[PDB]
Amino acid sequence: YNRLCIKPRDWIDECDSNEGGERAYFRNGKGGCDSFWICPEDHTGADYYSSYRDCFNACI
Repeated sequence: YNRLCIKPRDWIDECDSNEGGERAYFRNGKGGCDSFWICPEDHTGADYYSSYRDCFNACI
């Protein structure tokens, strides 16, 4: 399940701006992209969408 575009893991989506890592952009089967913050914690490489518009155009 779940393409790169879709993160299976709520991964502490609360390390907010400055309180956290980069913003990263994903897209669940609701009807929009959802950006989260990575935190320094899940330094998973994060080969993810950087630009909002990429997540949006790629997956919407």
